[PDB]
Order: sequence, then structure tokens, then C-alpha cells
Amino acid sequence: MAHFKEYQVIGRRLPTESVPEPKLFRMRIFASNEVIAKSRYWYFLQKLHKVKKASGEIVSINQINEAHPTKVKNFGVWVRYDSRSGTHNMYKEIRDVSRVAAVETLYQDMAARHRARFRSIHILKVAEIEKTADVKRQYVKQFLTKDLKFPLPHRVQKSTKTFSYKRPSTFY
Amino acid sequence: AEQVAAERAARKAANKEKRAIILERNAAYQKEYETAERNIIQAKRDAKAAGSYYVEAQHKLVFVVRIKGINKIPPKPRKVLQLLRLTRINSGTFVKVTKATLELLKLIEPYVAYGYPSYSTIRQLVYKRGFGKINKQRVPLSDNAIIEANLGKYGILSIDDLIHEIITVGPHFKQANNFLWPFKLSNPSGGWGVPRKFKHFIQGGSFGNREEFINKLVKSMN
Amino acid sequence: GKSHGYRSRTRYMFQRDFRKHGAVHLSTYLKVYKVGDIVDIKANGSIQKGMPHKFYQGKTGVVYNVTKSSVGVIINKMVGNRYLEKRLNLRVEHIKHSKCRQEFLERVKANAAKRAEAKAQGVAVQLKRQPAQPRESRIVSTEGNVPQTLAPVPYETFI
Amino acid sequence: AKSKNHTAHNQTRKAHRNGIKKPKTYKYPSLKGVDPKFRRNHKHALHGTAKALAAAKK
Amino acid sequence: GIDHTSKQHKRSGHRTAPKSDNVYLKLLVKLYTFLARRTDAPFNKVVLKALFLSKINRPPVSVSRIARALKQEGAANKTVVVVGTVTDDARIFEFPKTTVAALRFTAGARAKIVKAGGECITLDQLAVRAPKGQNTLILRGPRNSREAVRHFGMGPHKGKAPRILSTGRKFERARGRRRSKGFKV
Amino acid sequence: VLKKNPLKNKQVLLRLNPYAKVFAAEKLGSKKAEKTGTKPAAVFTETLKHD
RNA sequence: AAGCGUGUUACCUAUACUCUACCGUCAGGGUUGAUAUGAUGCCCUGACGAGUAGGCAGGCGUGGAGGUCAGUGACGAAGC
RNA sequence: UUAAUUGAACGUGGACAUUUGAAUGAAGAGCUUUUAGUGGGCCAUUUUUGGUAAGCAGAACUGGCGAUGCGGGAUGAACC
RNA sequence: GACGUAAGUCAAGGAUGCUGGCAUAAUGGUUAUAUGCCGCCCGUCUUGAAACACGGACCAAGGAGUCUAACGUCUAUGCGAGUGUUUGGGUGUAAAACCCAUACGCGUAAUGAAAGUGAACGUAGGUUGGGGCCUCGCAAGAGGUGCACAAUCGACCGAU
RNA sequence: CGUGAAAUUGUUGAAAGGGAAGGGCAUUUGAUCAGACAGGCCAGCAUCAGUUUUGGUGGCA
Ligand SMILES: [Mg+2]
Ligand SMILES: [Mg+2]
Ligand SMILES: [Mg+2]
Ligand SMILES: [Mg+2]
Ligand SMILES: [Mg+2]
Ligand SMILES: [Mg+2]
Ligand SMILES: [Mg+2]
Ligand SMILES: [Mg+2]
Ligand SMILES: [Mg+2]
Ligand SMILES: [Mg+2]
Ligand SMILES: [Mg+2]
Ligand SMILES: [Mg+2]
Ligand SMILES: [Mg+2]
Ligand SMILES: [Mg+2]
Ligand SMILES: [Mg+2]
Ligand SMILES: [Mg+2]
Ligand SMILES: [Mg+2]
Ligand SMILES: [Mg+2]
Ligand SMILES: [Mg+2]
Ligand SMILES: [Mg+2]
Ligand SMILES: [Mg+2]
Ligand SMILES: [Mg+2]
Ligand SMILES: [Mg+2]
Ligand SMILES: [Mg+2]
Ligand SMILES: [Mg+2]
Ligand SMILES: [Mg+2]
Repeated sequence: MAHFKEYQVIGRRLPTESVPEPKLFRMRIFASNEVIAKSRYWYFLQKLHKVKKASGEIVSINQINEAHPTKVKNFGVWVRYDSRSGTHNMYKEIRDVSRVAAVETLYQDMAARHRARFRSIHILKVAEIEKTADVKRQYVKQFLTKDLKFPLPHRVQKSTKTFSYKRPSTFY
Repeated sequence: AEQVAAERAARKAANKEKRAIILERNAAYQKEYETAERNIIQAKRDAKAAGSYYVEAQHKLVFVVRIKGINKIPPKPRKVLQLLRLTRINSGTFVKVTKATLELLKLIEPYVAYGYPSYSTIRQLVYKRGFGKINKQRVPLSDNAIIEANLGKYGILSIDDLIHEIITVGPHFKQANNFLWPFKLSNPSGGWGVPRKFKHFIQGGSFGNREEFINKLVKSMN
Repeated sequence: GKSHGYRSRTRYMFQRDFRKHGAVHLSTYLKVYKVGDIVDIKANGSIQKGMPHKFYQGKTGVVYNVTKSSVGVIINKMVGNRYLEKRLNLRVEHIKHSKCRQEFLERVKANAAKRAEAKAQGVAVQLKRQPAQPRESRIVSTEGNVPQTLAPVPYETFI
Repeated sequence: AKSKNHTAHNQTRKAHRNGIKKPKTYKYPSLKGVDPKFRRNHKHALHGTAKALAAAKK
Repeated sequence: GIDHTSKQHKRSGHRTAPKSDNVYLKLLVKLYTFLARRTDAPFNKVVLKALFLSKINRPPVSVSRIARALKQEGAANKTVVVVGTVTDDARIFEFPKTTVAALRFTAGARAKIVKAGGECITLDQLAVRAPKGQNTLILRGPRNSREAVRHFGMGPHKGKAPRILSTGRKFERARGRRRSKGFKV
Repeated sequence: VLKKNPLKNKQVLLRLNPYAKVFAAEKLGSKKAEKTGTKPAAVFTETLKHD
């Protein structure tokens, strides 16, 4: 997962003589490549419709890119995941510029704060908050205040040498 | 003075004629590869322009590589690995996709990496690591007469005739594929890309169907 | 101690089916068996005479002998590291014709019918069966069939 | 002292080192077990079949 | 490591030479090795393999067995070839005039064949006059009529000969061999 | 006596495959495609950016 | 963090994989009108090589015996 | 055997061939004789019995160790 | 195979060309030591041994599947419906070698408890294969003959 | 009192030695040693062949 990529996977049941042209079901999948993408698609169609990969078909695999990959936007994401003793829904918020990179941050956040692996997480919905004050988290709301400005105290400079002759400072 | 000159010159007269026939087969194979790829590309474009989706034909050929050693293998998958001629680690064969052969691939699934080989990967594989089964011996191809003397009864007269039979799964794929000795690949030159090989490709390991990334993986071994 | 009688461990194997008890219907009494017929074995608990052993339930054999009320069946039994030939005298109640042979004989006629018309025209009639091939290319129209599906649903309890 | 009473462990690896094999069917199987009345008459039918072919072919 | 389907380094299980140290039989092997390699005649390959055979593997061939093979239609003028010993048979009173090639003739067999007007030759005279084995007739003697074969595969209900020193009553004609004494095999 | 590898050793590459000389000269490994500008229907694009 | 969870690469190294050489084994072969005179020889080709109990094969060594080297030796045999 | 060439079984003569009746592989296929050692087992995953349990006692399939070194688990018969 | 119109050349069925130093302890071998990393004591019984299991302080010499009667399989050799000279006899350069009559053993007949009887209807049978050989075919193949062997149905001998 | 082994020991010489010694791969050092001038020893460079590894860069889809 160098980056996540968002794909649409459109699939359908296999046509029969009695019911040709099935319903063409489509999902949006976050995966590292098109193999995991198609795999995750069938995993979720199991949860909804009476179909598996043998009795079904993948009609379209299209990668989706950001309409504007370079504007910082507030993302609201709903995640259903598995804890060690139950299943839990939660809604989080990530400030970033793309859906795929917020999902990258979100999977790092679940695994860091809840020890939930990619195996246990169900991305319910990734929705950009359209206008300010519908952002409900203080760790994102603190980044929307006007004329925001902060320093970076205690700069640590990585030397390329083992021995230095100056007793380096941490100013910035 | 013993008709040596006449049998000398007439052998190259035969050689030029067989070289000319092969040259005009490799020109016709090059055209149909280009014609087929462009027609598929326009198939996706013209279905997109008509509000439809172009469902690609399911792949008719895999290149299966045994990525697991020979110790501690259950009997039924072990017997299938012998029937697919994968007797050691990093060995590879082509398989023609049918529901009969698709069930072999499910049973050897934890032990092999497989997917769909491109023309480029088939060409480099046969040209570099291509060997014939000539009277139970393993003979490097290295010459069109080596292929002609063994597969000529199916029309396969040169190394591209053989490659054409592999990528386009023809009426004589089985005879042309059993003729090829199982490929003895190396370990991948950059590595496997994963810390642990013995998970599925989907889980982040190496085995299973990795449909189109087998081309990148096999070329590192080749 | 241990019990290993003839009809041991046959509690449900030799039971009649639910609401299929009573006298045997006359079709098994009118079936004609011939030497070479392929037959399946399924013991009828109602008929205790002429009755197979529990090993031969579900085994398929070949008729070698035809008797008054009974049939002789060749069956191969895996004993040790090889197969042995077993001759059984089974009454016709525990015998039905094997449907595997009946279906293959249809393809023997159909192959002849396809090959009779072969010499009129069309060499290479493709008489061998083939496995299921991979699907061919097709175009899927969205006319009345626009793709739409939701995401995974959230967790509820339903209790 | 006590010991292991029974195990079929290794008994399939032993049975497969020499290849469990079908009993090699022949043409004309043995007529053992065939009905005596049929076999008694089949002997007399085979005699006249050869006798008819003796006169015809010579 | 290789998942070996078959035993490695397995020998063919066939003789590539006679175990005999006969210097003259080695010349016959040397001549037919050349003949079986520089000709495509199947006869030269069959004879070469038969020259490796052990003593029980080339049973004696009677002149009566030779003569019966000459009652086949068109086989009268063929050269009978026996890779082994031709013995004599007094039970047969007429012998045809034919050419026989053998490794060995007994004195009675050579007398009977010659007295009939025929000829006895060695396998190298056969090679000179029939280099491809044209118009030949390979005859082999009965292998399983050996007394040792009677005891091969001994077991219950198999009807084989027991390995026994003294025969007669009191020697294995009791319990196990008749229903009046226990059981019958 | 020694397996000389094609995909290098151009001489062996020409012993096999006589078309390798035509392919090299005509630059068929870098062939230009034809500029056609068909565009997807409205249904495809609206399905792509659909949530 | 040099801890915990998760992601990406780079890197290290088995008697394992690829290539080559050498040894042996097995298998398939070539080779006689000079086999450039050793056909149990010479040579070509391919694959293979773990091992207790155990089986077989080819060899090394010791005492004595038949043959041979018209063998070695008080100008130094054997032994150490 | 049938009321009866009606059958049953075995046949004579005629027609049919590499897509000859699925896939894959085939390492040569089949057969025989003779004899060695062994007939204390144990461990891992999954199923499973008795038992609170056991580095316990007893079974099923498979893979191992025994019989086996090599790299890793610091170290270890069986784990990777 | 490639190039060259050809001549010929070439990176095309496995390293050649040019130059320098030394010509001996320089390289190499052996051995001692040092250094890096590794290395538990062998033999035995055992599921399991470095074991807090057993034998072993050391060294030399000695030290354990032999021979015989009868026999099974296989192999070599001689002869072959026979075969075995060596119990004996003859002979001798004298325990050797060489030569030999009648017997006898095994084989050439089986079966039954026995008294007894005792092996071709046939091209020593029929059918399915069967190597090799013959005929026709450029060959593939087809037909004929088919030893050994394999399966099966018969015929014959003895017992019942 | 022929020869006169080994265990074990004395002298001399060499070498190493902070709670054993011994051994395997490699090399340094010391000591010791075989062979060869009608090419033996160790190398440098160029152009190739085979197997790889690491870059720079070009044209396409
Ligand atoms: Mg690397
Ligand atoms: Mg019971
Ligand atoms: Mg009763
Ligand atoms: Mg026991
Ligand atoms: Mg970490
Ligand atoms: Mg070994
Ligand atoms: Mg051993
Ligand atoms: Mg001696
Ligand atoms: Mg001396
Ligand atoms: Mg014991
Ligand atoms: Mg043990
Ligand atoms: Mg540990
Ligand atoms: Mg370890
Ligand atoms: Mg595992
Ligand atoms: Mg030194
Ligand atoms: Mg040291
Ligand atoms: Mg250590
Ligand atoms: Mg113990
Ligand atoms: Mg020990
Ligand atoms: Mg003790
Ligand atoms: Mg002691
Ligand atoms: Mg001693
Ligand atoms: Mg003295
Ligand atoms: Mg001393
Ligand atoms: Mg101290
Ligand atoms: Mg180079």
C-alpha cells in the first residue's frame, strides 16, 4: 500500500436464460491494486446480495482520481470496525487533500489508537464536509481558525556525521 | 568431386526457403498481435462512448510458478504440483485455463504464484530459458530446426511459432506446451516485495492469483 | 468387549426412508438384469434375504451371473495395497441399474449420429467433450441498468 | 507395561509406495460362480458353434 | 530439492551383457551388437537381447518343437533360429529337411537334423547368410515347465506344488489337505 | 557447447527469428498509434464521479 | 524508542533458486570395409547426488597357495 | 429357456480410425522370484475420548522427528 | 547465421592479443603459532544422550557370522531325455593325473488310504492378445504365420 | 646381549599459555620443502563470450 487507490468496481450476477441483463451492482473500493480491489468487492457483495465470484462477474474496473488533488478539504469518514470483543461504528475527521490519502491516514489512525488492522475495518462512507461548522471535532476545528499561525520549536537537525564540533542548537 | 558441392549448395537453398517461410510467419504474427491489441483498446473506447462497458474475455492462459519448497506438502496438492510439472521451487509452466485446470490451481493455491503472462514475458521466457523435451532429454532450443524436428508435425517450425501457440492457446497447445521443459527460474532480482511470501497476494503475501503482476514478478526471476 | 458382527453399525444405513416403509413396489420385480449390466447397490432393510454387507452399500458393480431371484455382481475391493475381486449374490431388491452407463450410451449413439453426417461434410466434428471454457468478450448495456449500490452497512444489533 | 494398541498411521504411505492398483481385468473372465444349468448348456452350445465353423471354413 | 516422482539412479533392470565369461559368446555379442546398431532389422535386436539370457531364460528347444513350427503354412523353407540349445526328441519319427541355427546342438539333435537332409549352423553363419534375419523363425522353449515354477506362488486354494523332500502318504496329505482331517486348504 | 542468450547477443538473436532485423529497422517496438478522439457517454462519466 | 500498532522502500544472508566448472551415478546414443589397431575401449547428450536399521556394487589392506615378472636384495631384504 | 428363434450366452460375415470419443502428467509399462531389517514409537496442526488438569493416558487424516545436517527461533529431536 | 555483389570477413556450435616483473622460497605445499567466527565425548540401549544413563586411565599383541549334513531362489559351466568317472576296478612320474563295467540316485508319470488304474476326437484343440518372420506397400498401414508368455473354454489320465 | 615400536620418561632445541586442551574454514608470521628457462611463477591493459549487478539516456502505449 504505497498509496491507497480508489476504484469503482461494477459487477453483476451471471446472466441466465430466464433473467438476462442483471442489475449491475457497483461499489467504491480503497485498495493498493486492482487485485485487492476486485477481492474486496466480492467480500462486500457477500454481505448484501446472494452472489459469489463464481456466480458473478466483474464488468468494469476503473480507477478514480481526485477532481482536485491539491486543495485542502475537511473529510468526514464513517468506519465500522471489529474490536477484540465487539463491532463498533465511529465517525472520524481527517484534514487532507485527497480521499485516498485521508484513508491512508485513517487506517494509520485505527491501527494506532484502536489496534484495528486493515483486516477488521469497513469503510462505511468518506464524505467531505461541504461547509465549515459542520466539523464536529476539535482536532480539525482548531485548524480552521482565521489567520492561523504557529511556530515549530526545538528543531532537531539530522547530522550526516557521527562527530560534530559545535554543540548544535535547536533554534528555528 | 563426390557431388559434395551439389549437396552443399542445395542445403542452403533449403535453408533460405525455410528462413523465408519463417520470416513471413513472424511478419504475420507481429501484425495480428498489433491488430488484436488495438481492437481490444477500441473495444473499451467504443463501449465507453456508447454508455456501455466492454467486458474483457476471460484470460485463457496462466504462468504458474512454484514458490514453495518440497518439504511438508499434503498429498493431494503435492500430486497436482507433479501433474503441473512443478517439481522444485521457482519452477514454472504454462496452463490452459479451463474449469478442469482451474480446480488444479485452487488446490496448489498456497504453494504457487500465478497470473496472466503477457507476450513480452512469454517471449523473454522462451528465448532465455526455453528448453525442449527431446527423447526424455532437456535440450536448449537455440535453433528453429530443434523445434522443427519435434513440433513440425503440428506446423510449429520456429521459436515464434512455438510462442504463438503459447500466447494464443491453439489447437496444439498441449503438445507444444509439454514439449517445453518446465522453466527453471531464478530467485527474484529485487526480491518478492513482501516480508512474508506464504500469504495470499491479496493478504499481502505472494501466493495465489496475482493476475497481471505475475509479469513483473516472473521477469525478475527470468 | 468389541462387537464386529455382520450387520453392525447399520442403524441408519439399513433404515427405510421416511414414509417409504412397507412392501416393495413391483418395478424392482420387473427389471431385467443381464451379464455385463452396471448396477448400484442399496440394501433394502425390508428384504433380509439375499442382502449385501454394509461395505457394499453405495458400491457400483458389474453383473456376472443371473440367477432365479438374484444377481451376481463383480466388485473391486481395496484390501491392503491392492484391489481384490469380490463376487456377491444379491437379490434384485438391493440392486438398481446404474444410470452412469445409460447416459454414456446416449453419447455413443450421438457420436455415431454426428459421425454419420461427417462424411457428407464437415471434417473434425469435435466428438470429444471439452471442459468449461473461459467466458468470451461481451458488451454490457446500461439501458435501464445504470449501476448503483450502497456501501457496507453499519453495525446494528437486531436483538 | 503398556503400549500403543492400534494406529493406522503410516499405513497409507506404505500402501502407496507400491501403488494401489486395479486387479488387471482380462477378456474372458473366469466362469466361476456362474449358474450350473447355464454353464452346462453353454458347453454344448460352444461345441456345435466350433463344429459349424469347422464345416464352413475347413 | 526436487519432489522426485520416481526413484533416482534406477538401473534399467535388464542385462546389457551376458554374465557368462565365455570368450566365444562374447564374440557373438560383439557381432550382433554391431549388427543391431548398423541395421534397422528387428531380428538383430531380438537375438542380441536373447544372447544375454540366463540358462533358465533359454529353455531347450526340441527338434519336435522345431518340426511343429514347420507345419505352419509357408514356414517350411524358413531358417529356424534358436538362441539356446536344440535337444533331440525320439517321440517324432519324421523330420523335414530344414536349416537350423542355434547356439548349441546336442549330438542327438545334430544327428537327426542332418540325417533328414538339413543343416546345422551357428549364429555367426546365420549372420553372414541372413544379415537382416530374412526368412528366419525364432523359436523359444517353454519357460514355465520348469519344476521350480511349480512351487512359485504357494498358498491356500492356489493349487501349487509344496516344497517337499519325501513324497507319498504321511507327507502332507492330512489336516489342511482333506475335509476329514480339519479343513481342505 | 554454451547457451548464448537471445535478448542479448544480436547474432544469436538473428539466427533465431529473421524478422528481428525488420522489427529493428522499422522501429515496431515504438509504433505510433492513431489519434482518435471518441469521448465516453454521459452515463460513464457520471457513474465514475458518483459517490 | 532501540517500545506498541500500521504503511512504504532500501539493505543483510542458507548446504535453498539461477548459471558455469569438476567428480560420481543413472538413462539415451555414436563408433568396424584401419573402429586412426585396447568395443569390459574411446566419445556425444540429458538428468540426478540427504540418510539410521538394512541390501547390493566397485575397490584398499593381511597370512598362505598355483603361475609369471630369467622381479628386488649383504654395493643392504624385512622391520622400525 | 420360451406357447412359439422368444430369448440368453458365445460367435461367422459386413461398416467406422487420430478430436477414437473430457483435462493434465507419464518419471518407461506390466510381471516374477528371492531375501534383509522392522513388528517399544514419539511430536506438530485440525477432529476427538477419559480426566480438574498434566511435558497425562487413548484414537482419525496429514505432515514430521526417529533416520537429518544447513539458515532462523539466544539456547532446544519434532516449530519456521 | 550476419555483413559483403562476390572475394572474404565477423562478437555466428566455450579467450584471444599485447606488455611487464621474477625465475626463486616470490607463488605454492606442509607444519608451528596468532586472529575472526564456529566446534559438548566417543561407543551403546533408546521416542529422546553432552547428559546428574552405561563401558572406556593409557599403550602393544590377541579378539567375535565359521565349518559341516540336508536344502530354497538366483547365477555360471558341462552334457542333455538323460545325467552323475573318483563305492569300487584299472593305471600312475603315486594321496595327484588319466581310464572303466555293472549297479544305484535323481529325471523321463500321474493318482488313490488302498486294491488298483494310468495320459491325442482334432494340424496335441478353440478364442483373445503376442515378439519376430513372410507378402504387398516410398513410407504409414493392411493381410498371413504366429515361439515363449497371459487369460479363458474344451479334450485326455487318476481319485470321487 | 638380533631388531628394538607404543604407552610412559630425562636432556636439548623451538613455540604458545589471564578458570582445560584438542578441532573446522581462511589468512598473517616463523621454520621447512618439491618443481622449472631448450615457457615455469605473479601480474597489467585491450577486444570478446557466458552469468550478473549498478547507473545515464531515447522512443512509444
Ligand atoms: Mg540486489
Ligand atoms: Mg455393533
Ligand atoms: Mg433365514
Ligand atoms: Mg506395539
Ligand atoms: Mg514499527
Ligand atoms: Mg548419498
Ligand atoms: Mg546402514
Ligand atoms: Mg600373502
Ligand atoms: Mg632397509
Ligand atoms: Mg522389540
Ligand atoms: Mg531407534
Ligand atoms: Mg526463544
Ligand atoms: Mg536452531
Ligand atoms: Mg506453515
Ligand atoms: Mg605458512
Ligand atoms: Mg587457531
Ligand atoms: Mg560456540
Ligand atoms: Mg528411557
Ligand atoms: Mg551417546
Ligand atoms: Mg545397563
Ligand atoms: Mg567406569
Ligand atoms: Mg590386532
Ligand atoms: Mg637390543
Ligand atoms: Mg614415546
Ligand atoms: Mg588461573
Ligand atoms: Mg562482457
